[PDB]
Amino acid sequence: REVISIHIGQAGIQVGNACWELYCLEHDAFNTFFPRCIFLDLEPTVVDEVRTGTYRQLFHPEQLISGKEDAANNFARGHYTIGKEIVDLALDRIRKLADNCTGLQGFLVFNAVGGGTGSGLGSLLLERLSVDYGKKSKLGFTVYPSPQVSTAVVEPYNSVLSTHSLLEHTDVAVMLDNEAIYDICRRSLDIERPTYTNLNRLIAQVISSLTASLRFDGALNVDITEFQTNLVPYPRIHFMLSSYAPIISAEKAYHEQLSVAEITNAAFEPASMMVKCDPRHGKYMACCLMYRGDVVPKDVNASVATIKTKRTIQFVDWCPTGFKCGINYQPPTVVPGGDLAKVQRAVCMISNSTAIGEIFSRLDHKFDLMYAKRAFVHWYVGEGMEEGEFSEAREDLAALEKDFEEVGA
Amino acid sequence: SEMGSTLTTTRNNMGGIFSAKEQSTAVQKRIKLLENRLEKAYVKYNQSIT
Amino acid sequence: MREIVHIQGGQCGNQIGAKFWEVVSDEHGDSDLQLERINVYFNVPRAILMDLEPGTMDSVRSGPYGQIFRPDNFVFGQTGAGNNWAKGHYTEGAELIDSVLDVVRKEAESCDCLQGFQVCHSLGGGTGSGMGTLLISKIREEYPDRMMLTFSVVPSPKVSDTVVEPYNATLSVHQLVENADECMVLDNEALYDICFRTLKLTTPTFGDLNHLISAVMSGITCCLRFPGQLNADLRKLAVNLIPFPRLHFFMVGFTPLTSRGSQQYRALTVPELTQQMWDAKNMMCAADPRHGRYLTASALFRGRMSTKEVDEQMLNVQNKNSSYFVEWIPNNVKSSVCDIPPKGLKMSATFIGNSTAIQEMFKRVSEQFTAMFRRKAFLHWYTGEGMDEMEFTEAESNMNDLVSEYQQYQ
Amino acid sequence: MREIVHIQGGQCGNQIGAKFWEVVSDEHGIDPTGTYHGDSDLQLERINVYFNEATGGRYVPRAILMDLEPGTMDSVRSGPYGQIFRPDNFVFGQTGAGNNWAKGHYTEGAELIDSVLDVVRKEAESCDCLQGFQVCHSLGGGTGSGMGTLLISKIREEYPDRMMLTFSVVPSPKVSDTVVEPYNATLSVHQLVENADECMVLDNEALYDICFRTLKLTTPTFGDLNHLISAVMSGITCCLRFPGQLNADLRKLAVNLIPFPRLHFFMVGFTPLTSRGSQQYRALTVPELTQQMWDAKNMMCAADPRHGRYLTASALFRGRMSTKEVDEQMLNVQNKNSSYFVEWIPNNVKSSVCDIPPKGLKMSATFIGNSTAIQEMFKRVSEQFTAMFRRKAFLHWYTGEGMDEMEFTEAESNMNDLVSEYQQYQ
Amino acid sequence: NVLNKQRDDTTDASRLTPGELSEEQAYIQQLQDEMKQIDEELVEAEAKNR
Ligand SMILES: Nc1nc2c(ncn2[C@@H]2O[C@H](COP(=O)(O)OP(=O)(O)OP(=O)(O)O)[C@@H](O)[C@H]2O)c(=O)[nH]1
Ligand SMILES: Nc1nc2c(ncn2[C@@H]2O[C@H](COP(=O)(O)OP(=O)(O)O)[C@@H](O)[C@H]2O)c(=O)[nH]1
Ligand SMILES: Nc1nc2c(ncn2[C@@H]2O[C@H](COP(=O)(O)OP(=O)(O)O)[C@@H](O)[C@H]2O)c(=O)[nH]1
Ligand SMILES: [Mg+2]
Repeated sequence: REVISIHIGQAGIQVGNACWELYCLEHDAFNTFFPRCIFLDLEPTVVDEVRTGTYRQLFHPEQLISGKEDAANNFARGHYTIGKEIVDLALDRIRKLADNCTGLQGFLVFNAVGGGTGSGLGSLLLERLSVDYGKKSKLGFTVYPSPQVSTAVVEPYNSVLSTHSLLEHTDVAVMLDNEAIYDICRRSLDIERPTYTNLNRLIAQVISSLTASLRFDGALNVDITEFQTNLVPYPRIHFMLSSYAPIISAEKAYHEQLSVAEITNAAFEPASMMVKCDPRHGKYMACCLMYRGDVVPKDVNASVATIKTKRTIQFVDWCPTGFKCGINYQPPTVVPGGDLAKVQRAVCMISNSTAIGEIFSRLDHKFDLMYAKRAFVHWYVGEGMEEGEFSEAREDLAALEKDFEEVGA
Repeated sequence: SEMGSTLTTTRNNMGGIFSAKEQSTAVQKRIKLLENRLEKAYVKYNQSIT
Repeated sequence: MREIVHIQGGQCGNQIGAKFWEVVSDEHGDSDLQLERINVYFNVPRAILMDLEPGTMDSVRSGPYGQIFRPDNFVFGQTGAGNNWAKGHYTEGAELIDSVLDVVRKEAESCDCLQGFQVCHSLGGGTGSGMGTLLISKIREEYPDRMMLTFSVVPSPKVSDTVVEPYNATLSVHQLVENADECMVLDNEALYDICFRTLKLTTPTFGDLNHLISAVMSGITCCLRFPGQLNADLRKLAVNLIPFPRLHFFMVGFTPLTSRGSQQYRALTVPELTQQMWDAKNMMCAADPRHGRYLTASALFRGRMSTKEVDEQMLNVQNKNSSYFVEWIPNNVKSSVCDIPPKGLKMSATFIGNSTAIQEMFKRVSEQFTAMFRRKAFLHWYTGEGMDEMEFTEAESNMNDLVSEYQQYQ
Repeated sequence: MREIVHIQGGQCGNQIGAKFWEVVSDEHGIDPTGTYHGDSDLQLERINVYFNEATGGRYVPRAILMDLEPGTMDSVRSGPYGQIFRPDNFVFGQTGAGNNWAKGHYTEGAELIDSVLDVVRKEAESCDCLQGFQVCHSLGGGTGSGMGTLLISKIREEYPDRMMLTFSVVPSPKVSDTVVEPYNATLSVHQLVENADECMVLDNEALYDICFRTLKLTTPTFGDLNHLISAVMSGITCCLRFPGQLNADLRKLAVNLIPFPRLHFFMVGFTPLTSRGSQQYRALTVPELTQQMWDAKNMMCAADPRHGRYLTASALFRGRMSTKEVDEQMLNVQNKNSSYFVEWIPNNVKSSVCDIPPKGLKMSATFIGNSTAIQEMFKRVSEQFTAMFRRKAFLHWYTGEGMDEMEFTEAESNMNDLVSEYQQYQ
Repeated sequence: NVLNKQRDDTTDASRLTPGELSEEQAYIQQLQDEMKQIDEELVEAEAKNR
């Protein structure tokens, strides 16, 4: 059993540069990863940093795909003009990666929707993967732009135009912001001046905690097909809040008494979500709890009972059994230079609720304001688009808002 | 200011944070006690019958 | 001579059965009485492991008593169910069950006179419940005149592992009510509560629960493997406990169960076994029997005991609690005695009670099922695989008329 | 044969009973690990009154420990003969009463006594023919007074045709540990007058003066007081465990000693009690035993019977003795001091003999006198209770928990009619 | 921003307020009735025995 990982863009392969560092440091159990990867980007600067880095010999030279020139924060450019010449080479490699494989669980894609490469050719890669395989799962861990913290200007245009394909192509989509992670590193990790490297290190922790069930034998294992049923009650509602516990420094960890009861609680407070949204406004549709390390089924069982009996958070009226647990034996590993201390046990929670319906509504106004005056539209239209797909992507998010409001009732 | 006042009066009206769980757990335990008592009374009656 | 073949399905079934073959192998070993009655479980054990995830099979060969199974009996898929009953019953079963039927037929015809088959599985998972369910159906149409046992764990809202537990439980019981001869209903809530109260464990991992279920399974088939003052095989108990052909869901208890701190402070007598046996806090199901009546009851005893004490004690427990038993059946209790105790004890006991309080669980699940099925949550992962809408309606109907006949006879 | 279960409540009850099971086990020859090592057959034939053979010579005491604090229970299993009790018999709360009788009778009682009753019910049906129940508790504490009180009331409603003993220490103004002692005493006794079959009045003053003058001890810790109380309790039940020339069970003494149904509070003494300087200089005769027995200072209650008259009196003698000496001694001590005995009952003293002494002594005795002087204690606490209640001091933990004003008025009224009916029958 | 923070806290406080449990109070009431029925049932049976 193996699962291969695709990384797109400046954000994608930097996340991968930390994720693969953790995989090699963690390791027959290796068979699911050893790498079965592909980096691809339009700007050669970040890929060729890997080609000369410490992991020169680790990656086969062909694997590291690199175009000639960047899409430059332009969804249309990275989806219609420049994507068309590189995407064919990428997926015609990924095929022979799958032919190397025999028991493919799925693919997992890493991209940020704000940019052009992460968004544009992300969706383009996804569309040819869906028509080629269809049944095989493709987990997409995307990075959406934050409400108030922002680096680009045209990112609302990109985020809406990317989402229109992220609905019906990916199977399980995990949101991740930058402000929420910045807040996590500021609050729990007490790092007052964080950079992208620290963000990517703890993103890898989440990925590792949800594939450790395939790699190592636990008391209750869970495959990628399991998330497919247990968390998405409707074919078009797959957008997951993420959380992790205990995110804790090296000194505080020894002082505190980490156990199963309190980390099940800590994984539920909005002070520890990976996406800037308040689930107090929403109702939980389903929850999924990956437990790693020193876990007996009793205290995880007792912990979900206390959550259900609390009234600070509510569930939908549909699910009395609104949980999916999972226990694995091997504890989480640490990276030298990393900030997370060694813990006997950790919890990665992936939920689904209606709080996500707020982020789309928040997104709508920013896109709406700019589009009404036709700001920046001339860049995308001359690239090959029209006014049709702007308006039609707009009404797709309008439908999604009504959808969440209907299901939440 | 008006919202703050409503917050304080609602805060006093909940009767504390831990209040809801105690009242809930007390009535549940009360359910168990009546069930236990009912069994012993049944036993006496059926013993009397024989 | 009389034969019981073993089938283990799913992760739950495999780990329970591994502990089960540990205790039976240890039971059959000084005494020559142990050698005369090993054909019932041996030829290597007469077992068939069956799953879809290789981790469970590797986990079986890793642990001790894992090198005694015949590798040909490891009939086994590769893709996995994913807690999808439709996958466990329509897609993945369709190519693995043919193989299991080959090996089961070889293990059945290897012996002379079958007594029955013995299946251990779950009702919440997909590859355990669904495939084992389809397996049971294939077995019933080929061998109709043979016995059948299914130790099935039922999910509770208090022990809620997965989200689609009701969708699987309701469908699974829809097949059990026609296929299996009788079933012994188990659950994890009662098991965890038993290890808290009576056993007083602080860290009850699955090894302990599986050890408890194993003691029950060893206890029900002791009469075949050992001589007794009053013998009762599987067919004898079935006719004494089942008044109507669809009323065959039982609750189980095992005795004696005491914490290791109090093992030497207690006495071991038949009155002392009966007080703990009829204790409502000692059932291994979350169905309080004092919420209804008993149709019938059975107690299987092991050890050198005076039969008079057995009969007079059972008469006492029927006279004292006279409201909890059915009226149109006097002397509701069947009893049996075997002379060989389990290893480490002097005198043991096994209780099987067919009560009408079990209708609480079936009704207790239907409201969760109706909650989800009203607005069609999680339905497409079952529908798009081959199931249609009328299957859930049929499953719901059988749940409703089942609790009605318990309510009727109650 | 006839069986008595043991119930210990609160800190005072738990520690009293710990020394009790040690002394009893020594009498029957059971080592602290719980196995039999005796020699005579007379020890093995009557251990069913207090123990149950478990498996392979394991004899466990038929006792139930019950309180509200973990410190007492842990202090039981720590000391020797602490490993003999069955751990299931440790019915046990966690929060505590805090010397608040309402918390012991209305707040915390409602969640523990049901559990206590399950263990007590199991110990009653574990035996065949109950002789009675045996409860050791205090009257000034909360968890001993209130908890044990409600237990006594419920038990008498379940098994009414069975005997019942309550060994209770009472508070006195000179030995005053708690501040709300009168509130606890008068309400507790108000329940004992209508529930208990017969009660044995104890108090700490008498225990202190016994260890001062008679025993002549220098550092009398609570272990010695509990040692004294245990000898008396073993004496009241020696008739059930050993044969003798004149046996007297619990029912025989109660029906013979209690002339009127509400007047069942007794004064106790024990003989012999001698210091190590005089244990050599003494003799062991029935008259020597009798005068030290009927002595005023030797009463194990601080209520001098010579301030009043005796209604009935009882003697339980242990050891090889001649019954003529028994009967003639009771007749002589009644003829010289003729005014101290009630008149409209001739032969106010019942006596019995058992042929097995306590280990280490040649001949002992135990006195149980139902005198009329006990009304002093009821007035001594009644006036303190009325003094406090007429200004409602310390009342809000009582009235805020569930009591009303009429309960205290009921307590005074029942208090006042009992001291008035003692005054009539004297 | 501070108004929204305060408003969420009020909504949380209103959610926490203990609410009467209808499905459980009626159970308690029904249990007491059966208990009282058995007491009167018991006294007639004791009369029969004498
Ligand atoms: N978490 C995380 N996010 C990143 C990182 N680098 C870039 N991003 C996000 O990526 C978004 C912009 O896309 P980029 O990845 O930088 O660039 P791109 O996606 O390759 O698109 P082009 O600039 O056209 O090549 C920004 O909003 C950042 O939030 C990173 O190292 N870690
Ligand atoms: N007693 C016991 N129960 C188990 C064990 N393993 C799993 N379970 C129960 O099985 C249910 C999940 O079964 P599952 O693994 O999905 O079955 P499968 O997927 O069909 O093989 C849960 O409710 C668990 O409580 C075990 O070793 N012992
Ligand atoms: N004989 C004896 N009396 C004690 C002992 N400990 C406390 N007491 C008495 O108990 C009274 C206080 O009662 P308390 O121990 O608080 O009772 P409880 O709280 O209900 O268990 C005091 O008047 C003491 O004289 C002891 O070890 N031996
Ligand atoms: Mg870029």
